[PDB]
Amino acid sequence: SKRSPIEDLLFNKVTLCAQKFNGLTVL
Amino acid sequence: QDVNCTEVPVAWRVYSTGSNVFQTRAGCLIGAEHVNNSYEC
Ligand SMILES: *[C@@H]1O[C@H](CO)[C@@H](O)[C@H](O)[C@H]1NC(C)=O
Repeated sequence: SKRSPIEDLLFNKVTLCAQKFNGLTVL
Repeated sequence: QDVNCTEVPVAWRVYSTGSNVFQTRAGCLIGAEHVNNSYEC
Protein backbone atom coordinates (compact mmCIF):
# COMPACT_ATOMS: atom_id res chain seq x y z
CA SER A 1 0.00 0.00 0.00
CA LYS A 2 1.16 3.53 -0.79
CA ARG A 3 -0.21 4.92 2.49
CA SER A 4 1.54 6.12 5.64
CA PRO A 5 1.43 4.45 9.08
CA ILE A 6 -1.17 6.95 10.29
CA GLU A 7 -3.19 6.54 7.09
CA ASP A 8 -2.94 2.75 7.46
CA LEU A 9 -4.19 3.02 11.04
CA LEU A 10 -7.06 5.23 9.90
CA PHE A 11 -8.15 2.89 7.11
CA ASN A 12 -8.23 -0.10 9.49
CA LYS A 13 -10.72 1.51 11.90
CA VAL A 14 -13.46 2.66 9.51
CA THR A 15 -14.58 -0.97 9.09
CA LEU A 16 -18.14 -1.47 10.33
CA CYS A 17 -23.69 -7.37 1.23
CA ALA A 18 -26.31 -5.28 -0.61
CA GLN A 19 -24.98 -6.36 -4.00
CA LYS A 20 -28.06 -5.60 -6.13
CA PHE A 21 -31.85 -5.94 -5.84
CA ASN A 22 -35.00 -4.00 -6.73
CA GLY A 23 -33.15 -1.45 -8.84
CA LEU A 24 -30.60 -0.41 -6.19
CA THR A 25 -27.25 0.53 -7.73
CA VAL A 26 -24.09 2.12 -6.32
CA LEU A 27 -21.86 4.10 -8.66
CA GLN B 1 -22.86 -0.43 -16.22
CA ASP B 2 -22.19 -3.25 -13.76
CA VAL B 3 -22.43 -5.95 -16.42
CA ASN B 4 -19.78 -8.50 -17.32
CA CYS B 5 -20.01 -8.10 -21.07
CA THR B 6 -19.40 -11.51 -22.51
CA GLU B 7 -23.22 -11.54 -22.75
CA VAL B 8 -24.36 -8.07 -23.86
CA PRO B 9 -25.98 -9.22 -27.16
CA VAL B 10 -29.03 -10.69 -25.43
CA ALA B 11 -31.62 -7.91 -25.85
CA TRP B 12 -27.44 0.08 -34.44
CA ARG B 13 -25.93 -3.36 -33.90
CA VAL B 14 -22.15 -2.79 -34.19
CA TYR B 15 -22.30 -1.29 -30.68
CA SER B 16 -23.60 -4.58 -29.23
CA THR B 17 -20.60 -6.84 -29.93
CA GLY B 18 -17.62 -7.25 -32.22
CA SER B 19 -14.91 -4.71 -33.01
CA ASN B 20 -13.00 -4.09 -29.77
CA VAL B 21 -14.55 -4.46 -26.32
CA PHE B 22 -13.03 -3.26 -23.06
CA GLN B 23 -13.30 -4.36 -18.29
CA THR B 24 -13.75 -1.29 -16.08
CA ARG B 25 -14.98 -1.05 -12.51
CA ALA B 26 -18.17 0.81 -13.46
CA GLY B 27 -18.93 -1.66 -16.25
CA CYS B 28 -17.44 -2.02 -19.71
CA LEU B 29 -17.15 0.23 -22.74
CA ILE B 30 -17.74 -0.71 -26.39
CA GLY B 31 -16.43 1.41 -29.24
CA ALA B 32 -13.14 2.64 -27.75
CA GLU B 33 -9.58 1.31 -27.64
CA HIS B 34 -7.53 1.07 -24.44
CA VAL B 35 -4.15 2.76 -24.89
CA ASN B 36 -1.16 2.17 -22.60
CA ASN B 37 -0.35 5.86 -22.02
CA SER B 38 -1.64 8.52 -19.62
CA TYR B 39 -3.06 11.96 -20.39
CA GLU B 40 -5.02 14.76 -18.76
CA CYS B 41 -8.59 13.79 -17.98
C1 LIG C 1 -16.85 -12.46 -16.90
O1 LIG C 1 -17.27 -13.67 -17.54
C2 LIG C 1 -16.19 -14.47 -18.06
C3 LIG C 1 -16.82 -15.64 -18.76
O2 LIG C 1 -18.24 -15.61 -18.65
C4 LIG C 1 -15.26 -14.88 -16.92
O3 LIG C 1 -14.16 -15.61 -17.45
C5 LIG C 1 -14.77 -13.65 -16.17
O4 LIG C 1 -14.00 -14.04 -15.04
C6 LIG C 1 -15.94 -12.79 -15.72
N1 LIG C 1 -15.47 -11.59 -15.06
C7 LIG C 1 -16.06 -11.07 -13.97
C8 LIG C 1 -15.44 -9.82 -13.42
O5 LIG C 1 -17.04 -11.59 -13.46
